[PDB]
Amino acid sequence: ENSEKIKVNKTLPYLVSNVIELLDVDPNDQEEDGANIDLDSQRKGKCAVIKTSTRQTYFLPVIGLVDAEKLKPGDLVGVNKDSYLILETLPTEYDSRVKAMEVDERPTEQYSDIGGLDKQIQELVEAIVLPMNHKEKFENLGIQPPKGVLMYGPPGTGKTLLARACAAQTKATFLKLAGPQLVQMFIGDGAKLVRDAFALAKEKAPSIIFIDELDAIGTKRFDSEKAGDREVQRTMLELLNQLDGFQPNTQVKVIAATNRVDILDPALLRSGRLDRKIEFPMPNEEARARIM
Amino acid sequence: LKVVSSSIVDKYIGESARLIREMFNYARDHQPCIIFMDEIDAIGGRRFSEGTSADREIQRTLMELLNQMDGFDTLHRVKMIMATNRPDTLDPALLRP
Amino acid sequence: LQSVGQIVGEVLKQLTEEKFIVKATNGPRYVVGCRRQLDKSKLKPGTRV
Amino acid sequence: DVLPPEADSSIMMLTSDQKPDVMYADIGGMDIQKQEVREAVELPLTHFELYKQIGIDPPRGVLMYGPPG
Amino acid sequence: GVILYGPPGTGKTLLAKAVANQTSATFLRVVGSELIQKYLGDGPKLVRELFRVAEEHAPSIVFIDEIDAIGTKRYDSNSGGEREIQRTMLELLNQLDGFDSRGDVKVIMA
Amino acid sequence: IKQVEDDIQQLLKKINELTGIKESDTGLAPPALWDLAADKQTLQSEQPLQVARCTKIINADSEDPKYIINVKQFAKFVVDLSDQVAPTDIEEGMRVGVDRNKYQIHIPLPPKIDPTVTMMQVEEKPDVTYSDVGGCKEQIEKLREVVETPLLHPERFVNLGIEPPKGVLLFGPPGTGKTLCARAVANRTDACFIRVIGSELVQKYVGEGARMVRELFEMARTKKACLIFFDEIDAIGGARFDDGAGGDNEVQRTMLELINQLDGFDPRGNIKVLMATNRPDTLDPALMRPGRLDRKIEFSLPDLEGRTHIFKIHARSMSVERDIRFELLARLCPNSTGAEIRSVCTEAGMFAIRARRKIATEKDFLEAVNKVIKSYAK
Amino acid sequence: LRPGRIDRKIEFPPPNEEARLDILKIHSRKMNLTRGINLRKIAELMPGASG
Repeated sequence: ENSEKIKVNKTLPYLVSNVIELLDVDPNDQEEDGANIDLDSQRKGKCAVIKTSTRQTYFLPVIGLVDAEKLKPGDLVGVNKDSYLILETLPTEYDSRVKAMEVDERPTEQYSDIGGLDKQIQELVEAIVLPMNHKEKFENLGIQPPKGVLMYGPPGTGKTLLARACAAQTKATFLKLAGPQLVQMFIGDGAKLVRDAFALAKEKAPSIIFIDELDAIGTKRFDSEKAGDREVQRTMLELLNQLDGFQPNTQVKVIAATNRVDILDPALLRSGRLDRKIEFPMPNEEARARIM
Repeated sequence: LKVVSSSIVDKYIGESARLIREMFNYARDHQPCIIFMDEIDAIGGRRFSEGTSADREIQRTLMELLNQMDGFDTLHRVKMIMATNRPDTLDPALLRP
Repeated sequence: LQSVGQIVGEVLKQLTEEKFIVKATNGPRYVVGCRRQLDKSKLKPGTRV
Repeated sequence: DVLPPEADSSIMMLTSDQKPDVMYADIGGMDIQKQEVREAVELPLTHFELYKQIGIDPPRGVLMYGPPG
Repeated sequence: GVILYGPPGTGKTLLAKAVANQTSATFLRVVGSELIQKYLGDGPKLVRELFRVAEEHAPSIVFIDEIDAIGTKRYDSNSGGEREIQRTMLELLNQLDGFDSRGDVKVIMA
Repeated sequence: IKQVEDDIQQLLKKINELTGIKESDTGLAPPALWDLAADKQTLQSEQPLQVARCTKIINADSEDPKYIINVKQFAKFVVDLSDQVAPTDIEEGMRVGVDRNKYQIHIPLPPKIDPTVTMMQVEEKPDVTYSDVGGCKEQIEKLREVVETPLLHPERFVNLGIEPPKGVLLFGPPGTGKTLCARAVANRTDACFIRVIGSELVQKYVGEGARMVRELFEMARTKKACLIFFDEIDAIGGARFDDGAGGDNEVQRTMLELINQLDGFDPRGNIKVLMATNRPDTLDPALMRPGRLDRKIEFSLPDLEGRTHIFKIHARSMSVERDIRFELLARLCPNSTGAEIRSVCTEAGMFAIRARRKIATEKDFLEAVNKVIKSYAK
Repeated sequence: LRPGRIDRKIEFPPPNEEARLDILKIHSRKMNLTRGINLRKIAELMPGASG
């Protein structure tokens, strides 16, 4: 009898909602007002809340149809618009799962097929690939791995091609993030996008987060008047703190590249920040021949 | 009680104001408590072109910080730690303890 | 599932012992009643309901 | 039916308080400004009539500029 | 199009008014300074609306009242200065060197 | 007489449509009308998107049968079991598919590589073909090899194992035939000429500018073989390396975003790019650099023989008496580009018209040089 | 400044001793004070100063 009952509410249109507060004591809270003239906002929510997407908040007492401990303060739940009870638990993460996150599960590049790039390859292989595997050596030493790499030099040298070859080789997921993409019209949106990027990364482990730009994620201005450009700064700072906030993960590998030759926007002092320096070597005649 | 500054800024009306206030309220009941603000620069900005683009939010948050001080509230056992990268956007009321 | 939904309100003020001001979120501001099974001691000035 | 408007809350902080508080501390030494405010605020409320008799209106708005700290 | 040049309208202005009666088509007189706006979108949208309006009313006479903004080109094609005045200046050109009129639009410049 | 007939025309169409709407009304229906401006014997069943408009969304899937994908401010509701068949392609929404945002919702059709909503000028085939050639002669020869030849005979290039460039650059003064040349090939080459004015792309609010660049490229990809004509990209073309100083950052972001798409994972396809600069110097090294820009096609001071070809073009319209020869005058005349050469000729016809003669004369020509020599110097 | 985009351009004099006497009189009609005062003296007390 119960099985048919629940099923009917699932067939769409259906309300998904977001649980803001887990808690299961101290009911009552408040939403909406009267009118007349003079304007100051107010909002509230307690006990357990779900805020449904007409922008309405609801008070429910818990059911065992899904367990509340298994639920979180910030979880998507599937609700039966009748009594407003949580029929089911939905997956993890809210809102956008990044508005343009490109996943490359297996790149098509290999570095064993291009020689004459050689000097750069030697350094690259040694940087990324070696900590994951060689972990046992690291553990005995007691030093830890890096987490970020910097590559600088004249663009368009096929610097990126080698990054795509290492990703193919290593068996991490390659995640391409472009720096103007994080920038939005919308206010504070990017920090959520980066936090999410990080979170998706945690689940995927290993991963390479490839960050194009250190110009649209490498400015923050040291100008006195800089307030208007606050958005740009907030995002950049967010990345740096997200790195500084905790103590490293060996689930993420981050590689950063420039797109205009050399700026100063400090992001390299710790190794939880960037610490490895790859330089493009000026062209060697022998190398050019080899490529040819 | 840990603050990440760019989660306080949102694209919704009066959330920064609602959030800070409640947060401050919770500290007085619960006292003693330390509120650690890491890299305030969502509070850092006195404007110059005198916008209200995103800039109205800057004014919203700043005003809240001052409102708590200007009030009949006393951080009774409440401690505040701020982190700033470059200091130049301080208010004239902060110089005074 | 048969059980009734719970709307959140705050009391603005108490008008009569039968009338209350609540600013609800099914609709707008309303004047509402209250159960005669409920205490007078719970009437307290400015509370969540 | 008619009912009067009522409310008195905010979560952006708007208080009507039945308890006055404090006094001037080491923040004092207001005296020059004190005298000007004594004339502005207190007299038109206390005595409306005196101002009408001479024929001159009271104030409606006052501006304070300076840091609130 | 033609260019009428002299110390502000003592006969420039006179001659234009006179000519519209003669010619027996719609006269539209635009104040050119007014195209200048210190707002990123506004100024370009206006010049493109100005051209849009011409096309409907064709044949038509365009009287362009003098600007400050036709005075500056420099040797850059855009600058870190007041960008907009040259951004606008370019679109005036694009409209002109894109499409030639024998009579659909007649231009009087001042 | 006409009126009787017109009334009969409304009425006959009305009865058939009333029956069809009664029927379409049941079970609801997509965005609200039919507009025809193609044929009815070719009807798509893929429609463009980047957001999912839903109105009903009837379908077949086992986990539910009327699944929906939104992201809209009110009703952003989604599938109740992730990644289960929802839209029915573009049923009951006409662009229902998937949201760019994502909520682990089914993709029968992508949120990228689509024409979607736009603000675009697409300009069907011109009519012009040779109108300032003579010193524009070199520019023609090269442009055919770059643009036309790959589309005409692609199969040849593959055997060799050569791939042709993706962009060419135009410089020198516009309206001299630098401009004409791009339309003249556009008409010959038979591929859509898409005109974007870079200056327009510039917007009052950030992130929008990037969005535009992106939209252009998605459309460009779908259609394969197209020409993107960039009108005087320098507004969002280079000048610039200074890294901001107050909204020199916003224009720089657009410039950098274009690079990403070009240097990126995309490949060329059959897509051709024509760039237009004043003096190429302005532009930044990133814009110049190979792996996007390779050939720069130039303009030039036209040789004497050249001038004559342009005059030769003009002389078919213009009533003449050929017993005199324009080339001798032309050697004596200032050396100047193609546009002044047509203009002196054009001036020449007027003098006739005042003279009350119908044929050209030697006399007309003498006069033109004095004005023109004055006009450059203002 | 180009003539005929002009018509009249009119001077407004800087204030004077005669002038000051009579503005004072206008103002006084708004409020009540003693009768038997010589105002004439009072304007004179004033140096130059705005209306």
